[PDB]
Amino acid sequence: PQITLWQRPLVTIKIGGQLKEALLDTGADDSVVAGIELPGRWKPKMIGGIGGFIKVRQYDQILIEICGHKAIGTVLVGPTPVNIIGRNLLTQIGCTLNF
Amino acid sequence: PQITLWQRPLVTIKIGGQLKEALLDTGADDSVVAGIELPGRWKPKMIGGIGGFIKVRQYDQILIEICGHKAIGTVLVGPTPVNIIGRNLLTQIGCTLNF
Ligand SMILES: CC(C)[C@H](NC(=O)[C@H](Cc1ccccc1)C[C@H](O)[C@H](Cc1ccccc1)NC(=O)OC(C)(C)C)c1ncc[nH]1
Repeated sequence: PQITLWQRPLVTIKIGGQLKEALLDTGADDSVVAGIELPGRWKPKMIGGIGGFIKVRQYDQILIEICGHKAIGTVLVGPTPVNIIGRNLLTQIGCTLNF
Repeated sequence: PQITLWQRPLVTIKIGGQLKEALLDTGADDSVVAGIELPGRWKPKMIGGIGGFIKVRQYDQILIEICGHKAIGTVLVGPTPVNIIGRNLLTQIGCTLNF
């Protein structure tokens, strides 16, 4: 759908059987979700934002349903304030920026 | 323009005479630019992403030109890693998220 940006572009995601709300974030290369039990292995990764870096866990091949659209990609789990759906998932659901 | 998100959505800005590139960011409420000299007065405000809060200087009524589209809003000047054009400016240039 066409999302206007007057309010925060929050969407509902279904990941690992858990229902959560997440931000459609064009300034995020990677998607980082906090507080979800995700099974399997992980590699260390450190991602940077404004104010610095945080250490998260890189989980691969995780299925995500972002507003009823299916995608499989990389999900970082760790200390974020808000759940971020970054470009690595936004491309799969065919999300574009228009103006 | 229609921007696909396979590459970072970097766009040209003309702010207070200085030319710079800035990332169109749906996940940013505010706009923050690094390195520019800006006219006038400012209040303190601290803003925070993942990682932490940082101290920025907020100047209101700044004329910024985002890819030939002119807009006036609050620009925060502080040590950011990349320049961010947040939703407060994205709404004025008519930016919408589509899928
Ligand atoms: C992995 C994501 C988290 C990260 N992106 C961000 O942090 C981007 C900007 C950025 C890109 C590249 C380098 C530095 C900063 C900012 C995010 O959109 C964050 C998401 C967020 C919102 C609210 C609370 C906490 C986090 N927004 C944000 O920082 O907004 C403000 C208004 C504070 C500038 C990123 N993109 C590329 C590399 N790292």
